[PDB]
Amino acid sequence: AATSRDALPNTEASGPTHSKEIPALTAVETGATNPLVPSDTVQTRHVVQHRSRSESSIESFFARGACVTIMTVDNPASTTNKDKLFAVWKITYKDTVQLRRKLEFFTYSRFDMELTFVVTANFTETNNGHALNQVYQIMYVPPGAPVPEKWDDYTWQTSSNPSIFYTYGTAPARISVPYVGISNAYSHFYDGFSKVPLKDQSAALGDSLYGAASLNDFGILAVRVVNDHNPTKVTSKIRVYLKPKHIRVWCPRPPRAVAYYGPGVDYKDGTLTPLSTKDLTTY
Amino acid sequence: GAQVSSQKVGAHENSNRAYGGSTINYTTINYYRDSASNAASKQDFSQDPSKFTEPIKDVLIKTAPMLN
Amino acid sequence: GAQVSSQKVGAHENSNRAYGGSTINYTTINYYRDSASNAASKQDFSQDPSKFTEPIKDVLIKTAPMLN
Amino acid sequence: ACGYSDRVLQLTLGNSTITTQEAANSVVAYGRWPEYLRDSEANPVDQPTEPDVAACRFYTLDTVSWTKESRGWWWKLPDALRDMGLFGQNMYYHYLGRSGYTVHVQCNASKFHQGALGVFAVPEMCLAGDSNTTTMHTSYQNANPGEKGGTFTGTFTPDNNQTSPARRFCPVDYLLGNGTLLGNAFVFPHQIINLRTNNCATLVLPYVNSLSIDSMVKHNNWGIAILPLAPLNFASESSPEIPITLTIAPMCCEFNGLRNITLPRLQ
Amino acid sequence: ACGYSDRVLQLTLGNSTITTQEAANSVVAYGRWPEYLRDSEANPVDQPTEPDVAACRFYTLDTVSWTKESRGWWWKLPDALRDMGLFGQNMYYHYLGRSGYTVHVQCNASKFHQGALGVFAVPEMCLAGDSNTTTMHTSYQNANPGEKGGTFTGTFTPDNNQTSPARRFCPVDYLLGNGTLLGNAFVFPHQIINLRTNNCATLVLPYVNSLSIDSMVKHNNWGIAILPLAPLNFASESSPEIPITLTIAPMCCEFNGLRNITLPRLQ
Repeated sequence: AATSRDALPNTEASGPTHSKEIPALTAVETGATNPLVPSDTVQTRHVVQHRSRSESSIESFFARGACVTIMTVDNPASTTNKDKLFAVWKITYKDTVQLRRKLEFFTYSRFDMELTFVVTANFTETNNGHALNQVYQIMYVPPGAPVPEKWDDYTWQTSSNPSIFYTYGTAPARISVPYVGISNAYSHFYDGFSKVPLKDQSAALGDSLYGAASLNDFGILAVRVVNDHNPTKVTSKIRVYLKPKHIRVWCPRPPRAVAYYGPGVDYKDGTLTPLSTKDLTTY
Repeated sequence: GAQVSSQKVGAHENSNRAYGGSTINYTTINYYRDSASNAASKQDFSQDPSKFTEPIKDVLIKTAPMLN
Repeated sequence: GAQVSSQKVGAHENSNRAYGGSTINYTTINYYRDSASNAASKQDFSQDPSKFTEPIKDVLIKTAPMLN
Repeated sequence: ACGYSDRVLQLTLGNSTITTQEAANSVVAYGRWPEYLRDSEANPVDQPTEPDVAACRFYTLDTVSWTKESRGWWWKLPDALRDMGLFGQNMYYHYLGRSGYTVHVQCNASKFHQGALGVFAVPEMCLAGDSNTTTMHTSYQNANPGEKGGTFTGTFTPDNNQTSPARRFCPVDYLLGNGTLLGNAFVFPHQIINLRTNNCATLVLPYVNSLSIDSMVKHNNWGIAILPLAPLNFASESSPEIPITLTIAPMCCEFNGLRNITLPRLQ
Repeated sequence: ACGYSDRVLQLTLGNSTITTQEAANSVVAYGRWPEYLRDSEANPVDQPTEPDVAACRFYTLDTVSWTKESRGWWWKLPDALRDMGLFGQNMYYHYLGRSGYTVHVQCNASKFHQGALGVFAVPEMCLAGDSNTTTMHTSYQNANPGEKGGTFTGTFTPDNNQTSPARRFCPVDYLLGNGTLLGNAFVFPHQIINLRTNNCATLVLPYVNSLSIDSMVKHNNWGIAILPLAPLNFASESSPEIPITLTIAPMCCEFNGLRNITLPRLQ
C-alpha cells in the first residue's frame, strides 16, 4: 500500500525532556543504523510533510534512455576497391560509462530492454553528389546464430532473425525486448570462471578469463545500408539508446570510484586517484 | 479494455480540479500482446529500509541502550 | 466490438500487477472485413504428441513389458 | 530479567559450539535468514543431497596475524572452505551446490589496545587483477586461495612480467579491491569489530545468486573482506600484534547431480 | 495379466538403475528388509548423518574373469566399497557407521554355456589365514582387499616364511574358507546363478550385527563369497571364459561422531 508517491511520515511535535531514554547514543558495531528522527535531538514542531520519494524510486532512477553504443556504416560507389561497410555491435551495455555506473550500484538485475535507434547521415567526400533516401536493416542476430560475412550475403535473408528496416529521416526506430537472460537476473558482477581447470588436462585446454560468463548473453546487431553501391559515398551512424523499462534490482553495491577499464572490474594505474583536496579544518 | 488511473496533480489552477475541488484521471490501453511492450506503469511501491538499515538477529528499540 | 484478452506477464514490478497482485489485459479490434487480414491472435493450443509418439493398434502402459 | 544481555551468545550449528562474551548482537545479511530450496523455485530435477550435520557445522580456517602494517584480508567463501571436512568432499562430488553461511570473525585484545576491523560481507566480490595490458586475465590457481585467503595491499603495483605474467589480483584497500571507495563500502551486510567494545562479529549470510542453485567449483557467491579501519596501537612500543581468526559454518546446504570426483589444478 | 513375470526387475536405489531380464525373483536376507535406526534401539547420542541419495546408489566394483580353473571369489562389504563415491568419503569421516546393502551379482552367457555360481552372503565371514604356527596373525593391509576382493583356492598351502611372514588368508573352497563344508553353506541368505536359467542374483542384506550401529574402518559385517558349483564348459574347446561382475548399493545407511579423516595403511 505504501507506494512511491505517498508523503514522508509527517514530523511530530516534541518538547523538553530528561528521560533515561537514550535515543542519541548508538554503537555502530551492531551494523544497525539508529533510526533517529529529527524529533529526537531537538524540540521539533508539527510539520505536515508533503514531499514524496515518487522520483527516486528504482523505476524512475532508470526512467531516461541512455546511449549504449554508436555504429558507423557506409555505402560506397560500386567501383570501390574496398568492401562495403556494415557495422556489427555485440549487445552489451558495458561500452559507455553512464548507464554502466547506474546499473553497477546493484549486484543483480531483471529488466525489459527497450532499444531505440536515432540514425543520421552525411556525404563523405568533397565531391558534390546526390543520394536517394537510404533505408537501413537492423538485424538482431541471436546468440549463436551466424554473424554476417559480406555486406550482401545470405545471412541477411533473415527468415527467423528479428530485423527492422529504418527509412532515413523519419520517427527514430524502436523495438522492446523482454528479459532475455538465461538465469533469473542479469548478473552485473560475476565472480568465478566459465571453465574450471582440471589436473588431467593441459594448462591451456581448460583455462578462461575471470568474471566472464556466457559467450554471447544479450546478442549481436548487424546493421547494413540495404541500397546498392551509389556514386556518392554516404557514411551513416546508428546511435542505439537502451532504456530499461519494467526493472528490478538486488544488493546495493557501492558505486564505481575510479575510471572504468574494460569489460572487467579491473582498473588502470594513474586513474587510481579519485578524491579532491580540502583542509581537515576549513569549511 | 481501458485502464483509467488517477494522476497526482499538484492542485494547479484550471487543471480540471484542485483548490476548488476535484480529481484528475488518464486513460491507458495496453496495445500489444507481449507484456514486455507495455508502458512502464510508474505506479511502483516502497518498502521499509529495515532489511538494510535495521538488520539484527534480535530487535532494536531506539530509546533503549544499543549494546545491551 | 473490443477484443480484450489477458497478456501472460512474468509478474514484473510496476507492470500493472504481479507480486503485489493483479492482472494485465490488452485491447484488440479486427478492423478489416476480410478475416485473412486479422492479426495472428497467438492464442494457439497444444495437442498430445501421442498420434506420433505412441501410435499402436493397442495401448501401451509404461510400467509394463513393451513386447508382450 | 537476567543477563541475557545482547553481549553474550551461543551459536551451535552442527556438532560445534561458539560461545563469545563481548558479542555485538549479530547481523542476518538481509533480514532473510538461510533456508532450503522451496519446490516453487527449484530448478534441477534429481533428488538433492543434504549433508545436514555432516556439513552444516563450524569450520575454523587458519588464523591471520594482525600488525600495524597489516592492510586487510579477503576470503571467497564457496571456495574458502573447499577442504574443511565433508563440506569439502561434498563440495567437489556434485555439479550444483547451494549453500548458506554463518561467519563468526573472532579477535580479542585487552582494554589497553585500540582499533576497529570492518568485517564486510560482499556478495559477488569481484576483486581486480594487476595487468595494465589485458583485463581479467587472472589465473584460477591464483584466483581461489582457499583456507589461506588473500590480502589487500597499500598501493597498486602493475604486473610487468610478460614473457609469462604473475596473473594475480592486486586489490587496493581504499577501493575495496573492486575499484570502489571503502568509506562507502558500509552498504554490504557488515559489522565493525571495534576493539574497545565487542571482540567478534557474527554475520549469517543466506545464499544469494541470480540462480536457484548454481556451481561451486566454478562460481563464487559471498566473499568476506576484513579491513583495519582504525589502525592498531598499544603503548609506546615499536609494534604490537593481535591475531584475528574467523570460523565459518555452512548452513542449509544441498548439492545436485553426483559424478566422479572433481580435482582442480590448485597448484 | 501382463509380462510382470518374476524374470524381469528394475532396481533404482539412488540415482542408478539396474534392469535385468533373466532375474530370479530376488532374496531379502532374512525377511527383514533394510531400515533406519529406530530411536527405541539407538545408542550414540549425537545427530546421525545420512548421506541418503549421496550414498544409497549402486556402485559397480571391478569385474572378475571366470575360467575353468577359477576357484571362487570373496568380498568384505563394509570394506569392499571404501572408495566408491561419497559412501567412501563418509565411510572414513565417522567413528560409527550402520549400513544396509543390495548386492546384484551380474553374469550372463549364451544358451550354449553351462555352470552354476552359488552367490552366498555370509554374515560375519571370518575367513582363515595360513600360518600353522600362530593363529589369526593375518595382517590388516592384507585382510581388507576392497574394490578388488580376494579369491578362494584349490588346496591349503602353509605360509612358511618366518624371518617375516606373508600374513594372508588361505581360504580353501570346499570349507567355505572358514573351515566348514560348502555343501552345507546353503544356510546363509543366497542364490545360485545357474547359467541355463537366470543371469544374475539379487540379495538385499539388512545390517546385521551384535551392536545397534558399529564401526566400519574396523569391524566388518556381511561378506559376499561367490563359488563355482557347476564348473564352466562350452564346446570341445581348450578353455572358455565368461566375466562375472557384481554391483552393490548401500541402502538405509547413517554415520555418527564426525572427526578428522581416517587414512588406513592399505599399502
